[PDB]
Amino acid sequence: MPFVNKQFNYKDPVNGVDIAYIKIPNAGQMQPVKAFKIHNKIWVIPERDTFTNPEEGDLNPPPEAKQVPVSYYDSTYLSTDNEKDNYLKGVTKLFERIYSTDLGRMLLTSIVRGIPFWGGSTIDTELKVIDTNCINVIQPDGSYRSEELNLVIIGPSADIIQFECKSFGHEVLNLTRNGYGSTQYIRFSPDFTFGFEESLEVDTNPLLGAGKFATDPAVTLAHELIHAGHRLYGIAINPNRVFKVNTNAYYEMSGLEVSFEELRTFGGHDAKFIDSLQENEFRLYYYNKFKDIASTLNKAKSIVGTTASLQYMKNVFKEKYLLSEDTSGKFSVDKLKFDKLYKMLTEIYTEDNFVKFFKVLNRKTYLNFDKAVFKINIVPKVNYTIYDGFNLRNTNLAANFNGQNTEINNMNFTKLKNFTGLF
Amino acid sequence: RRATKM
Ligand SMILES: [Zn+2]
Repeated sequence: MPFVNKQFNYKDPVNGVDIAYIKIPNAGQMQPVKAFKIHNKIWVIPERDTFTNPEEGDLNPPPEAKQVPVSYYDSTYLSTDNEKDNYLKGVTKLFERIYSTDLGRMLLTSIVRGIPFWGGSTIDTELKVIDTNCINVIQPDGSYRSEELNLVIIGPSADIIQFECKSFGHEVLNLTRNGYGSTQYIRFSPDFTFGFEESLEVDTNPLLGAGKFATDPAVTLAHELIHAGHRLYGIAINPNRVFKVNTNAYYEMSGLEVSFEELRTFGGHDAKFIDSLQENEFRLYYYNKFKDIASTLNKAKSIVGTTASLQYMKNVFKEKYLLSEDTSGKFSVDKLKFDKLYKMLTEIYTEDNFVKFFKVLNRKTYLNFDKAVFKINIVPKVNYTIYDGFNLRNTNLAANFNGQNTEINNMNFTKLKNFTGLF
Repeated sequence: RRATKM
Protein backbone atom coordinates (compact mmCIF):
# COMPACT_ATOMS: atom_id res chain seq x y z
CA MET A 1 0.00 0.00 0.00
CA PRO A 2 1.13 3.58 -0.77
CA PHE A 3 2.05 6.18 1.86
CA VAL A 4 -0.32 8.64 0.17
CA ASN A 5 -3.59 6.86 -0.65
CA LYS A 6 -4.97 9.65 -2.84
CA GLN A 7 -3.37 11.26 -5.88
CA PHE A 8 -4.34 14.86 -5.17
CA ASN A 9 -4.63 17.48 -7.92
CA TYR A 10 -4.09 21.07 -6.79
CA LYS A 11 -7.45 22.11 -8.24
CA ASP A 12 -9.44 19.42 -6.40
CA PRO A 13 -12.28 21.13 -4.46
CA VAL A 14 -11.71 21.80 -0.75
CA ASN A 15 -13.57 19.51 1.64
CA GLY A 16 -12.52 20.88 5.00
CA VAL A 17 -10.87 17.59 5.98
CA ASP A 18 -7.82 16.67 3.89
CA ILE A 19 -8.09 19.46 1.30
CA ALA A 20 -8.67 22.79 3.02
CA TYR A 21 -7.76 26.42 3.59
CA ILE A 22 -5.70 26.77 6.74
CA LYS A 23 -3.77 29.22 8.91
CA ILE A 24 -0.62 28.48 10.89
CA PRO A 25 0.27 29.75 14.41
CA ASN A 26 2.83 32.36 13.36
CA ALA A 27 1.71 34.72 16.15
CA GLY A 28 0.83 37.08 13.31
CA GLN A 29 -1.76 37.70 10.59
CA MET A 30 -2.10 35.87 7.27
CA GLN A 31 -4.71 35.00 4.67
CA PRO A 32 -5.63 31.29 4.62
CA VAL A 33 -3.67 29.06 2.23
CA LYS A 34 -4.79 25.87 0.48
CA ALA A 35 -3.24 22.75 2.02
CA PHE A 36 -3.37 18.97 1.56
CA LYS A 37 -3.22 16.29 4.25
CA ILE A 38 -1.32 13.46 2.55
CA HIS A 39 -1.08 11.08 5.52
CA ASN A 40 -2.04 10.95 9.21
CA LYS A 41 -0.29 13.91 10.94
CA ILE A 42 1.37 15.19 7.73
CA TRP A 43 0.38 18.16 5.54
CA VAL A 44 1.76 19.80 2.39
CA ILE A 45 1.35 23.54 1.65
CA PRO A 46 2.29 24.35 -1.99
CA GLU A 47 3.26 27.97 -1.22
CA ARG A 48 6.52 29.86 -0.78
CA ASP A 49 7.12 30.20 2.97
CA THR A 50 6.44 33.83 3.89
CA PHE A 51 4.61 32.71 7.04
CA THR A 52 6.85 31.01 9.63
CA ASN A 53 9.08 34.09 9.86
CA PRO A 54 7.56 37.59 9.54
CA GLU A 55 10.97 39.03 8.71
CA GLU A 56 11.18 36.75 5.67
CA GLY A 57 8.06 37.65 3.71
CA ASP A 58 9.82 39.32 0.78
CA LEU A 59 10.63 37.00 -2.13
CA ASN A 60 12.29 39.77 -4.16
CA PRO A 61 16.10 39.47 -4.49
CA PRO A 62 18.30 42.30 -3.14
CA PRO A 63 20.71 44.10 -5.51
CA GLU A 64 23.20 41.97 -7.46
CA ALA A 65 26.15 43.03 -5.29
CA LYS A 66 24.38 41.90 -2.11
CA GLN A 67 23.54 38.25 -2.78
CA VAL A 68 25.27 35.35 -1.01
CA PRO A 69 27.41 33.04 -3.22
CA VAL A 70 25.45 29.85 -2.56
CA SER A 71 21.88 31.05 -3.05
CA TYR A 72 19.26 31.27 -5.80
CA TYR A 73 16.38 33.72 -6.13
CA ASP A 74 13.25 33.71 -8.32
CA SER A 75 10.29 35.58 -6.87
CA THR A 76 7.96 33.97 -9.42
CA TYR A 77 8.65 30.32 -8.59
CA LEU A 78 5.61 28.48 -7.21
CA SER A 79 3.12 31.27 -7.92
CA THR A 80 0.87 29.54 -10.47
CA ASP A 81 -1.66 26.71 -10.08
CA ASN A 82 0.22 24.52 -12.57
CA GLU A 83 3.41 24.85 -10.52
CA LYS A 84 1.56 24.11 -7.30
CA ASP A 85 0.03 21.00 -8.86
CA ASN A 86 3.47 19.79 -9.97
CA TYR A 87 4.92 20.64 -6.54
CA LEU A 88 2.26 18.57 -4.76
CA LYS A 89 2.78 15.60 -7.10
CA GLY A 90 6.57 15.82 -6.82
CA VAL A 91 6.55 15.90 -3.02
CA THR A 92 4.08 13.00 -2.95
CA LYS A 93 6.28 10.94 -5.28
CA LEU A 94 9.32 11.52 -3.07
CA PHE A 95 7.42 10.39 0.04
CA GLU A 96 6.54 7.19 -1.86
CA ARG A 97 10.15 6.60 -2.93
CA ILE A 98 11.24 7.06 0.69
CA TYR A 99 8.43 4.85 2.04
CA SER A 100 9.28 2.10 -0.49
CA THR A 101 12.53 1.41 1.38
CA ASP A 102 12.67 -0.35 4.74
CA LEU A 103 14.66 2.54 6.23
CA GLY A 104 12.18 5.09 4.88
CA ARG A 105 9.22 3.16 6.27
CA MET A 106 10.96 3.06 9.65
CA LEU A 107 11.70 6.81 9.67
CA LEU A 108 8.22 7.86 8.57
CA THR A 109 6.65 5.54 11.14
CA SER A 110 8.77 7.17 13.87
CA ILE A 111 7.72 10.62 12.65
CA VAL A 112 3.99 9.83 12.74
CA ARG A 113 4.30 8.43 16.28
CA GLY A 114 6.29 11.47 17.40
CA ILE A 115 3.34 13.60 18.51
CA PRO A 116 4.55 16.83 20.22
CA PHE A 117 4.14 16.51 23.99
CA TRP A 118 1.15 18.08 25.74
CA GLY A 119 3.12 20.33 28.08
CA GLY A 120 1.33 23.63 27.66
CA SER A 121 -0.56 23.65 30.97
CA THR A 122 0.63 25.81 33.86
CA ILE A 123 -0.58 23.33 36.50
CA ASP A 124 1.15 19.95 36.78
CA THR A 125 -2.14 18.17 37.54
CA GLU A 126 -3.42 18.30 33.95
CA LEU A 127 -2.06 17.81 30.44
CA LYS A 128 -2.68 20.51 27.84
CA VAL A 129 -1.69 20.77 24.18
CA ILE A 130 0.58 23.59 23.00
CA ASP A 131 -1.36 25.50 20.32
CA THR A 132 1.73 26.18 18.20
CA ASN A 133 1.81 22.45 17.45
CA CYS A 134 -1.54 22.85 15.67
CA ILE A 135 -2.98 24.52 12.58
CA ASN A 136 -6.40 26.12 12.16
CA VAL A 137 -8.50 24.42 9.51
CA ILE A 138 -11.48 26.14 7.91
CA GLN A 139 -14.43 23.74 8.13
CA PRO A 140 -17.28 23.44 5.58
CA ASP A 141 -19.37 25.85 7.66
CA GLY A 142 -16.68 28.53 7.55
CA SER A 143 -15.58 28.10 11.15
CA TYR A 144 -12.06 27.20 12.27
CA ARG A 145 -11.10 24.02 14.10
CA SER A 146 -7.75 23.30 15.75
CA GLU A 147 -5.88 20.23 14.52
CA GLU A 148 -2.65 18.82 15.93
CA LEU A 149 -0.05 17.77 13.35
CA ASN A 150 3.58 16.63 13.33
CA LEU A 151 4.91 17.72 9.96
CA VAL A 152 4.33 20.27 7.21
CA ILE A 153 6.21 20.42 3.91
CA ILE A 154 6.16 23.97 2.52
CA GLY A 155 7.92 25.78 -0.31
CA PRO A 156 11.16 27.71 0.29
CA SER A 157 11.28 31.35 1.32
CA ALA A 158 13.21 34.00 -0.68
CA ASP A 159 16.37 31.90 -1.11
CA ILE A 160 15.00 28.91 -3.05
CA ILE A 161 17.85 26.55 -2.22
CA GLN A 162 17.94 27.13 1.54
CA PHE A 163 16.05 23.98 2.56
CA GLU A 164 15.67 23.51 6.32
CA CYS A 165 13.56 22.29 9.22
CA LYS A 166 11.74 25.09 11.09
CA SER A 167 9.44 25.22 14.12
CA PHE A 168 7.73 27.65 16.48
CA GLY A 169 9.44 28.16 19.81
CA HIS A 170 8.06 28.57 23.30
CA GLU A 171 8.38 31.47 25.72
CA VAL A 172 10.27 29.32 28.23
CA LEU A 173 10.57 25.78 26.87
CA ASN A 174 13.17 24.68 24.32
CA LEU A 175 10.79 22.23 22.65
CA THR A 176 13.29 20.74 20.18
CA ARG A 177 15.83 20.12 22.95
CA ASN A 178 13.81 19.22 26.07
CA GLY A 179 12.28 15.97 24.84
CA TYR A 180 8.88 17.59 24.21
CA GLY A 181 9.04 18.05 20.46
CA SER A 182 7.18 20.51 18.25
CA THR A 183 5.48 20.62 14.85
CA GLN A 184 8.12 20.74 12.12
CA TYR A 185 7.92 22.88 8.98
CA ILE A 186 10.30 21.77 6.22
CA ARG A 187 11.12 24.34 3.53
CA PHE A 188 11.74 22.17 0.45
CA SER A 189 11.30 21.97 -3.33
CA PRO A 190 11.21 18.89 -5.62
CA ASP A 191 11.66 21.17 -8.65
CA PHE A 192 15.40 21.76 -8.28
CA THR A 193 18.40 19.70 -7.32
CA PHE A 194 22.13 20.13 -6.87
CA GLY A 195 25.30 19.00 -8.53
CA PHE A 196 28.25 17.35 -6.87
CA GLU A 197 31.52 15.86 -8.08
CA GLU A 198 32.38 12.15 -8.29
CA SER A 199 35.98 12.64 -7.10
CA LEU A 200 36.35 13.44 -3.39
CA GLU A 201 39.36 15.73 -3.86
CA VAL A 202 37.31 17.74 -6.37
CA ASP A 203 34.01 17.77 -4.46
CA THR A 204 35.71 19.12 -1.33
CA ASN A 205 37.60 21.82 -3.26
CA PRO A 206 35.94 25.25 -3.84
CA LEU A 207 37.76 25.88 -7.13
CA LEU A 208 37.12 22.64 -9.05
CA GLY A 209 34.22 20.97 -10.82
CA ALA A 210 31.01 22.08 -12.49
CA GLY A 211 28.68 19.56 -10.84
CA LYS A 212 28.61 16.54 -13.16
CA PHE A 213 26.29 14.36 -11.07
CA ALA A 214 22.90 15.37 -9.72
CA THR A 215 21.75 14.68 -6.17
CA ASP A 216 18.61 12.51 -6.01
CA PRO A 217 15.98 14.80 -4.40
CA ALA A 218 14.69 11.86 -2.33
CA VAL A 219 17.95 11.96 -0.37
CA THR A 220 17.62 15.72 0.13
CA LEU A 221 14.12 15.35 1.55
CA ALA A 222 15.18 12.39 3.72
CA HIS A 223 17.91 14.60 5.20
CA GLU A 224 15.32 17.12 6.39
CA LEU A 225 13.00 14.34 7.60
CA ILE A 226 15.88 13.06 9.77
CA HIS A 227 16.21 16.51 11.37
CA ALA A 228 12.43 16.50 11.86
CA GLY A 229 12.72 13.18 13.64
CA HIS A 230 15.26 14.59 16.10
CA ARG A 231 13.17 17.69 16.68
CA LEU A 232 9.84 15.86 17.13
CA TYR A 233 11.41 13.75 19.90
CA GLY A 234 13.08 16.83 21.38
CA ILE A 235 16.63 15.52 21.05
CA ALA A 236 18.12 17.97 18.54
CA ILE A 237 21.63 19.16 19.41
CA ASN A 238 21.91 22.85 20.29
CA PRO A 239 23.20 24.68 17.19
CA ASN A 240 25.80 26.42 19.36
CA ARG A 241 27.58 23.07 19.69
CA VAL A 242 29.81 22.97 16.63
CA PHE A 243 32.86 21.34 15.10
CA LYS A 244 35.57 23.84 14.22
CA VAL A 245 36.45 22.13 10.94
CA ASN A 246 40.19 21.49 10.87
CA THR A 247 40.14 18.75 8.22
CA ASN A 248 39.68 21.03 5.21
CA ALA A 249 42.15 23.83 4.50
CA TYR A 250 39.51 25.87 2.66
CA TYR A 251 37.02 25.61 5.52
CA GLU A 252 39.80 26.56 7.93
CA MET A 253 40.79 29.78 6.15
CA SER A 254 37.14 30.81 6.40
CA GLY A 255 36.86 29.79 10.05
CA LEU A 256 33.70 27.87 9.22
CA GLU A 257 32.14 25.84 12.02
CA VAL A 258 29.60 23.08 11.32
CA SER A 259 26.99 22.11 13.92
CA PHE A 260 27.06 18.67 15.51
CA GLU A 261 23.39 18.34 14.55
CA GLU A 262 24.33 18.42 10.85
CA LEU A 263 27.25 15.98 11.20
CA ARG A 264 25.00 13.55 13.09
CA THR A 265 22.32 13.82 10.42
CA PHE A 266 24.70 13.09 7.56
CA GLY A 267 26.17 10.15 9.47
CA GLY A 268 28.97 8.00 8.10
CA HIS A 269 32.44 9.31 8.91
CA ASP A 270 31.03 12.80 9.55
CA ALA A 271 29.35 11.58 12.74
CA LYS A 272 32.75 10.56 14.11
CA PHE A 273 33.84 14.19 14.53
CA ILE A 274 31.61 14.16 17.62
CA ASP A 275 33.84 12.57 20.29
CA SER A 276 32.74 9.86 22.73
CA LEU A 277 32.66 12.14 25.78
CA GLN A 278 30.40 14.73 24.17
CA GLU A 279 28.32 11.90 22.72
CA ASN A 280 27.76 10.54 26.23
CA GLU A 281 27.04 14.04 27.53
CA PHE A 282 24.15 14.51 25.11
CA ARG A 283 22.79 11.00 25.63
CA LEU A 284 22.57 11.45 29.40
CA TYR A 285 21.16 14.96 28.98
CA TYR A 286 18.23 13.72 26.89
CA TYR A 287 17.77 10.71 29.16
CA ASN A 288 17.17 13.20 31.98
CA LYS A 289 14.68 15.05 29.76
CA PHE A 290 12.67 11.89 29.08
CA LYS A 291 12.72 11.36 32.86
CA ASP A 292 11.24 14.80 33.53
CA ILE A 293 8.49 14.01 31.03
CA ALA A 294 7.79 10.82 32.97
CA SER A 295 7.56 12.76 36.24
CA THR A 296 5.26 15.36 34.67
CA LEU A 297 3.04 12.58 33.33
CA ASN A 298 2.72 11.06 36.81
CA LYS A 299 1.68 14.32 38.46
CA ALA A 300 -1.01 14.64 35.79
CA LYS A 301 -4.54 13.90 37.01
CA SER A 302 -6.86 15.41 34.40
CA ILE A 303 -6.85 16.34 30.72
CA VAL A 304 -7.76 19.62 29.02
CA GLY A 305 -10.25 19.47 26.17
CA THR A 306 -12.58 16.71 24.98
CA THR A 307 -10.84 15.62 21.78
CA ALA A 308 -9.15 12.65 23.45
CA SER A 309 -9.24 10.93 26.84
CA LEU A 310 -6.44 11.25 29.41
CA GLN A 311 -6.07 7.46 29.26
CA TYR A 312 -5.60 7.76 25.51
CA MET A 313 -3.00 10.53 25.67
CA LYS A 314 -1.04 9.11 28.61
CA ASN A 315 -0.81 5.96 26.49
CA VAL A 316 0.05 7.80 23.26
CA PHE A 317 3.13 9.24 24.94
CA LYS A 318 3.96 5.91 26.56
CA GLU A 319 4.26 4.56 23.03
CA LYS A 320 6.15 7.59 21.70
CA TYR A 321 8.79 7.59 24.42
CA LEU A 322 8.53 3.82 24.97
CA LEU A 323 8.19 4.32 28.72
CA SER A 324 7.60 1.58 31.27
CA GLU A 325 4.72 1.34 33.74
CA ASP A 326 4.75 -0.34 37.16
CA THR A 327 1.92 -1.96 39.12
CA SER A 328 0.72 1.37 40.54
CA GLY A 329 0.70 2.70 36.98
CA LYS A 330 3.59 5.11 37.48
CA PHE A 331 5.75 5.81 34.41
CA SER A 332 9.53 5.40 34.19
CA VAL A 333 12.27 5.55 31.56
CA ASP A 334 14.11 2.29 30.85
CA LYS A 335 17.81 2.64 29.98
CA LEU A 336 17.88 -0.10 27.33
CA LYS A 337 14.74 1.18 25.63
CA PHE A 338 15.90 4.79 25.75
CA ASP A 339 19.30 3.92 24.28
CA LYS A 340 17.65 1.87 21.54
CA LEU A 341 15.25 4.66 20.54
CA TYR A 342 17.88 7.38 20.79
CA LYS A 343 20.24 5.29 18.63
CA MET A 344 17.53 4.56 16.06
CA LEU A 345 16.74 8.28 15.63
CA THR A 346 20.37 9.44 15.60
CA GLU A 347 22.44 6.61 14.07
CA ILE A 348 20.10 4.48 11.99
CA TYR A 349 18.29 7.36 10.29
CA THR A 350 21.13 9.17 8.47
CA GLU A 351 21.73 10.58 4.99
CA ASP A 352 24.53 8.08 4.37
CA ASN A 353 22.27 5.10 5.12
CA PHE A 354 19.52 6.37 2.80
CA VAL A 355 22.07 6.54 -0.01
CA LYS A 356 22.68 2.82 0.49
CA PHE A 357 18.96 2.05 0.26
CA PHE A 358 18.33 4.18 -2.82
CA LYS A 359 21.43 2.83 -4.60
CA VAL A 360 22.41 6.29 -5.83
CA LEU A 361 25.60 8.35 -6.05
CA ASN A 362 25.72 11.19 -3.49
CA ARG A 363 28.16 13.53 -1.74
CA LYS A 364 30.46 11.51 0.54
CA THR A 365 30.55 14.17 3.25
CA TYR A 366 28.66 17.26 4.42
CA LEU A 367 32.02 19.05 4.53
CA ASN A 368 32.25 19.80 0.81
CA PHE A 369 31.47 22.68 -1.57
CA ASP A 370 28.32 23.21 -3.65
CA LYS A 371 28.82 23.15 -7.43
CA ALA A 372 25.55 24.08 -9.12
CA VAL A 373 21.76 24.17 -9.03
CA PHE A 374 19.62 22.51 -11.73
CA LYS A 375 15.95 22.79 -12.66
CA ILE A 376 14.31 19.34 -12.92
CA ASN A 377 10.89 17.69 -13.31
CA ILE A 378 10.46 14.37 -11.55
CA VAL A 379 6.72 14.02 -12.10
CA PRO A 380 6.76 12.32 -15.54
CA LYS A 381 7.51 8.59 -15.18
CA VAL A 382 9.73 8.77 -18.26
CA ASN A 383 11.96 11.06 -16.17
CA TYR A 384 11.92 9.65 -12.65
CA THR A 385 10.23 6.81 -10.77
CA ILE A 386 9.46 5.79 -7.21
CA TYR A 387 11.57 2.66 -7.67
CA ASP A 388 14.62 3.89 -9.61
CA GLY A 389 14.74 7.66 -9.26
CA PHE A 390 16.59 8.91 -12.39
CA ASN A 391 18.37 5.60 -13.05
CA LEU A 392 15.54 3.95 -15.00
CA ARG A 393 15.79 0.16 -15.29
CA ASN A 394 15.96 -1.44 -18.74
CA THR A 395 17.27 1.76 -20.33
CA ASN A 396 20.71 3.27 -20.94
CA LEU A 397 20.25 5.14 -17.64
CA ALA A 398 20.02 1.98 -15.52
CA ALA A 399 23.71 1.36 -14.89
CA ASN A 400 26.59 3.38 -13.46
CA PHE A 401 24.21 6.05 -12.14
CA ASN A 402 23.79 7.21 -15.75
CA GLY A 403 20.45 8.80 -14.85
CA GLN A 404 22.17 11.10 -12.36
CA ASN A 405 24.93 11.87 -14.88
CA THR A 406 23.85 15.32 -16.12
CA GLU A 407 26.05 14.93 -19.17
CA ILE A 408 24.49 11.63 -20.31
CA ASN A 409 20.92 12.36 -19.17
CA ASN A 410 21.16 16.02 -20.16
CA MET A 411 17.49 16.35 -21.14
CA ASN A 412 16.50 16.05 -17.47
CA PHE A 413 18.66 18.90 -16.17
CA THR A 414 18.91 22.63 -16.88
CA LYS A 415 21.78 24.33 -15.04
CA LEU A 416 20.63 27.61 -13.51
CA LYS A 417 23.73 28.73 -11.62
CA ASN A 418 27.36 27.72 -11.06
CA PHE A 419 28.87 28.12 -7.59
CA THR A 420 32.44 26.98 -8.25
CA GLY A 421 35.06 29.72 -8.19
CA LEU A 422 32.72 32.18 -6.48
CA PHE A 423 33.59 31.30 -2.88
CA ARG B 1 19.71 22.24 6.56
CA ARG B 2 20.72 21.18 3.05
CA ALA B 3 24.25 22.51 3.42
CA THR B 4 26.62 24.93 5.11
CA LYS B 5 27.23 28.40 3.70
CA MET B 6 29.52 26.60 1.22
ZN1 LIG C 1 20.75 19.66 7.66
